[PDB]
Amino acid sequence: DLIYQDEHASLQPLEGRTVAVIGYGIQGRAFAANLRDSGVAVRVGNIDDRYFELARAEGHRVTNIAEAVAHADIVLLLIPDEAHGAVFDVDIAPNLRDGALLCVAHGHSLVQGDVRPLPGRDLAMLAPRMYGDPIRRYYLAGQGAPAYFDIVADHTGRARDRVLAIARAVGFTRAGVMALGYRQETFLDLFQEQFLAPALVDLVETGFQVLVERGFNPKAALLEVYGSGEMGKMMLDGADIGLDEVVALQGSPTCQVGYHRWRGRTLPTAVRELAARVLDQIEGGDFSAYLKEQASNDYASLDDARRAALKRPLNVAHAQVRAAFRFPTEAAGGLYQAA
Amino acid sequence: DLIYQDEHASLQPLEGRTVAVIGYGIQGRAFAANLRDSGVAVRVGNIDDRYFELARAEGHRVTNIAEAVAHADIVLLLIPDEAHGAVFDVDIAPNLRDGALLCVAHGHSLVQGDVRPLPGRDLAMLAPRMYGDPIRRYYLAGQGAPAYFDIVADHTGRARDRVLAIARAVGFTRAGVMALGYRQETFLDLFQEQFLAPALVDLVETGFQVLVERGFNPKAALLEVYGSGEMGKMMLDGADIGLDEVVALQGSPTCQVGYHRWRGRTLPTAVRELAARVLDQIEGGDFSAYLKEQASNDYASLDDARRAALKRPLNVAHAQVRAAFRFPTEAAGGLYQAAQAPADV
Ligand SMILES: NC(=O)C1=CN([C@@H]2O[C@H](COP(=O)(O)OP(=O)(O)OC[C@H]3O[C@@H](n4cnc5c(N)ncnc54)[C@H](O)[C@@H]3O)[C@@H](O)[C@H]2O)C=CC1
Ligand SMILES: NC(=O)C1=CN([C@@H]2O[C@H](COP(=O)(O)OP(=O)(O)OC[C@H]3O[C@@H](n4cnc5c(N)ncnc54)[C@H](O)[C@@H]3O)[C@@H](O)[C@H]2O)C=CC1
Ligand SMILES: C[S+](C)CC/C(O)=C(/O)C(=O)O
Ligand SMILES: C[S+](C)CC/C(O)=C(/O)C(=O)O
Ligand SMILES: [Mg+2]
Ligand SMILES: [Mg+2]
Ligand SMILES: [Mg+2]
Ligand SMILES: [Mg+2]
Repeated sequence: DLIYQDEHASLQPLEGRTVAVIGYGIQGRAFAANLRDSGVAVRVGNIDDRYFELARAEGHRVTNIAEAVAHADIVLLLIPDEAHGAVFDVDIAPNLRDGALLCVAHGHSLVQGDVRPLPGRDLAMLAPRMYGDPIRRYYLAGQGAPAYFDIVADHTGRARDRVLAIARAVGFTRAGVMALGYRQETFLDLFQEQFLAPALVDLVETGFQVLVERGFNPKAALLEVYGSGEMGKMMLDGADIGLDEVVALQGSPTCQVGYHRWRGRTLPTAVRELAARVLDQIEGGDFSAYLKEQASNDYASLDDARRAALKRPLNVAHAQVRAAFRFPTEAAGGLYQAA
Repeated sequence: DLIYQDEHASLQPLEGRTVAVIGYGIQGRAFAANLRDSGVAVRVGNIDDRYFELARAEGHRVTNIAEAVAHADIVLLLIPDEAHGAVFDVDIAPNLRDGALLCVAHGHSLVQGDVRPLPGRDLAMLAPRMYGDPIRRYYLAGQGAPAYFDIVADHTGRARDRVLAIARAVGFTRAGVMALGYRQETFLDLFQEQFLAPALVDLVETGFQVLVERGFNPKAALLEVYGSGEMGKMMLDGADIGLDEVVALQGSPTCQVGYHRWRGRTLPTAVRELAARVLDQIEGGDFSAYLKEQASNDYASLDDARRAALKRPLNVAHAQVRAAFRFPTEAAGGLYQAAQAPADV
């Protein structure tokens, strides 16, 4: 494996260059904020929506996407994946300067051919393994989250150092930036979203529902399965020292004996089988077809799913617990303004 | 529900009283540290092992258990649950002053009858919903983790305000301290440890195993299922705003569409049926009998299981990833030393 940390990257390739951040969403806002604080010239390209106004409110040079691209040496396409094709064809490809670098943060539009190499230009993936708020918070604490990168097309022969310069400016090299093919990244990322995340929340919810059914205090049931923060602390500490090691170090002997009674014994064969079926849906194009249908509406079906999830017993209990118990938080106002 | 925060508790009941922390392990160290920093007279009772020397290194007044109890108004029994019976019979019961309060941090020894009410004395549970390091880190940031409490025996009639005074001094009232019966706490706590924690790690491990079998880069597989910290951040942010809400707020539309394709649909009935089986084993005494067997030869079988778990593919991959990728950590050196705060803090 090729893994790049700060010792393996430099801001030198960004000297005298302008980065156009296309989109000012979860990733775009974090990239724009960290690039600016790292002393990189940055401008934002965005359509006429609330994100345009937010970028203006946070002191950025904001224009339509075509104008941002026409005035940029490096272009980061940080909008939803189903929107890449139309924005690439209409706004990006006609305005991308000779020798300019275009980056995506997910392989999906590359796999589908909605973003393609252009003669005379560079194309890459820099895919963070983290959502925006923590990328921003880590950055300000002198920390970073991991990322994967791939050099898809390199006309200039300088794409690798320019991609890794962006990665250093945004903080990912403080953890590590590993070479991984855009196709593998696509399938791996979608697998985490479609198998692991829903199975994890379904498992937490199953614990909650069995306890409430069996006559346990619903607030206490919600607190134990995640609401206390304990199970989240175990998973985040586990990223540092190992999940079994969190139990060995931090668990009472009562806890450790119970945990090891059931470790490797809790799940039916159906879980491993579902994992394989989800990968079949991803690798074979079935999920990509489903996503295209879901987007064809401005995501009307997703809006209905989001609203329905808030009515589930776990989420009704969440609101009751959160109103009754203070959770440790840090103030987020002004997080994305200039340091 | 009865939920106490800082405005429902005071340190007044600890004025002129001494707290004996019995044990200096995961909970004992956090209780002793937070009590000292809250200005409470605290001493540590411990056997002759490494924890005695750690308590001394960290600046505490340390003695054997009998001596600590004989000189205390409030006694916190923060040693492993299977050890409560012998220590209670030999060291605590003969030395507990008239009107003293004994507290446990888990209901198990009360359920088993290894710790019992004593004439003229108070007995309570104060059970943190968190392990020691976060209790300590939260305390130093002016924050706390939740706890459950129960008043089991109240000779004095002042047990409730003394238990909540301890909870305020240690930080739990900054989140909330809720009344919950010691028997319910026991079964609920053991259920989290025996169903939920191993099922969560088994699921992460299953994701890792299938990805490696299907030809994915093992470091990348390990990072996505937990190693990046992303899934832990989602669970911890989820504690604040809700788990479905984290996806709605922080997920790309691609992520949200994929998540909601399977949300509420991933698990067959065998999972909730196994959860009920674990609860049956807990409620009916089967786990309690297993625990007593396992505590034989000082938990020899658990030592074997711990060592064996380090060599599982997930943990071999963990070591490879953690050597290749830097993870954001905060320095832990001196975390449990006295923490004098400057004017700005
Ligand atoms: N959300 C995350 O934390 C991560 C996302 N990514 C990738 O980063 C990229 C950005 O995703 P997010 O930041 O989550 O998206 P988002 O949902 O936050 O995107 C909002 C932004 O997209 C723009 N936008 C939306 N529809 C548009 C359209 N039709 N035409 C032009 N602009 C449009 C909005 O104006 C706004 O600036 C995606 O390729 C995603 O897969 C990868 C790593 C993590
Ligand atoms: N570990 C945790 O974060 C939590 C633990 N608890 C409860 O807190 C209590 C303490 O558990 P932990 O701190 O995890 O235990 P631990 O494993 O850290 O206990 C170590 C301490 O116990 C003492 N000890 C061990 N065996 C002994 C014996 N035979 N006689 C006398 N002292 C002995 C040691 O000298 C040391 O002071 C238990 O009742 C546990 O259920 C409840 C909430 C969370
Ligand atoms: C990793 S956590 C579930 C261990 C800390 C905790 O809350 C307990 O009840 C215990 O250790 O017995
Ligand atoms: C809760 S996390 C898995 C969402 C952030 C993330 O890593 C993505 O790949 C995405 O949003 O598309
Ligand atoms: Mg991702
Ligand atoms: Mg426990
Ligand atoms: Mg517990
Ligand atoms: Mg994604």
